[PDB]
Order: sequence, then C-alpha cells, then structure tokens
Amino acid sequence: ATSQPINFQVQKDGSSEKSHMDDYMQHPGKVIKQNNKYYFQTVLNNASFWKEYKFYNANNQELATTVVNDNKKADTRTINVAVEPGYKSLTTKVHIVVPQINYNHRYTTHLEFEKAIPTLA
Repeated sequence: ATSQPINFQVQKDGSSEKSHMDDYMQHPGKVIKQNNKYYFQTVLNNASFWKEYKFYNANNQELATTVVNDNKKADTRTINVAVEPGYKSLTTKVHIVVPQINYNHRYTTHLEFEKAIPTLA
C-alpha cells in the first residue's frame, strides 16, 4: 500500500462555516491505495455518539465504509471510505445520539478535501 495524508474540513449544509462535526473527526486524514482501491481513512472520535454515518460522492452515490480499528478504551473508530482519484468532497450524513446531554440529531454535512483525492503509486 501507498498512503499520504490529506487535509479536510467538514462544513455545514449550505454554508462554508465549519460544522461542529469537524471536531469529531481526526485531522489530518489519510488517502491509502491498496491493489487498485483508494480509501479515505478517517478516525471518528467519541465513536459511541455516532449512531449512523453515510458518505456520498458528488454524484450522490453512497460509498462503502469499513471499520478497520475499533478502539473502545479511547472511544474512537478508524474507518476506510471507498473513494476514487479526483473526488473533491463527500456529502457526510450522520445521526448523532448522546442521551446523557439530551442530544438526538441528524445532520447533512459537506466534507471538503484540501485537494482532490490524488492518484497514488
């Protein structure tokens, strides 16, 4: 596999304002290529809060996600999101539930990469 870091920012639906969700993913992320498949690998923090997450490309196709590291002690989850070179953003739809703080909401957010997913190797 070949990999490199990638900067990204989660923005509110319909605005350039940073979404609160930006704080709940680790920065930077990573692009990895293995056997002709590319992934955006990202770490969800406070993983227990994330009841659902779905990622879509700019053609509104849902992208496969795979959990690769579930760190229960740290309450983080590392996932690989299937991408292709040239993707500039992902629509990221979440359902966040935190019963202890009376919180249960769905959000659509716009995850903007600093540059398009690169070709690697």
